[PDB]
Amino acid sequence: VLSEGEWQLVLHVWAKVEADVAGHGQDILIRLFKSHPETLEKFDRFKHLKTEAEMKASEDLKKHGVTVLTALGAILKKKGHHEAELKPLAQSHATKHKIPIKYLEFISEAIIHVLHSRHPGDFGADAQGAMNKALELFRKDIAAKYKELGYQG
Ligand code: HEM
Repeated sequence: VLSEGEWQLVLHVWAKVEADVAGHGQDILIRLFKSHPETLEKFDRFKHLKTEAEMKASEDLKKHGVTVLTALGAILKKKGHHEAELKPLAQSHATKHKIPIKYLEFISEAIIHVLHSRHPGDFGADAQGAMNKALELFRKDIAAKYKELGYQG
């Protein structure tokens, strides 16, 4: 469990992320797709994108980046009390989208990388540690739901 001090570090940088959700969403999805190409295959709507330039020019990709970050922000602001927000997500990602937990680990790495490049002053080692812990909590909770449903993997 994250301490009150750790949540403060997480939410402080997230407030900055909310200043430009669309730009952040783009950077994160593009990093995910370039670093782990297999993740792009899960998206019928993005499968046609072959270069970073094409990804950067896609308004649909930008719009969906807002979708991911808005859902994640709703979860982070619950400070661990995210049962109602996480349930629907785990259900859809395990049974409909078929996203293995490993991919959630990949997107967490992308999020951390982007926050570091855009918010150095508010994302030192202490904040990086807190953010990693918050993302691991998210993954641990999703993992349990996956196991219940028979998708642990
Ligand atoms: C922090 C991580 C994530 C969050 C908060 C998140 C959130 C969402 C949300 C809110 C939707 C909308 C409704 C729904 O279908 O449940 C969605 C759809 C989807 N997500 Fe994610 N997601 C995450 C990670 C991922 C990852 C890592 C992948 C794939 C590697 C993925 C693949 C999908 C797909 C395939 C859809 C549907 C796309 C479509 O409608 O065409 N998600 N996600």
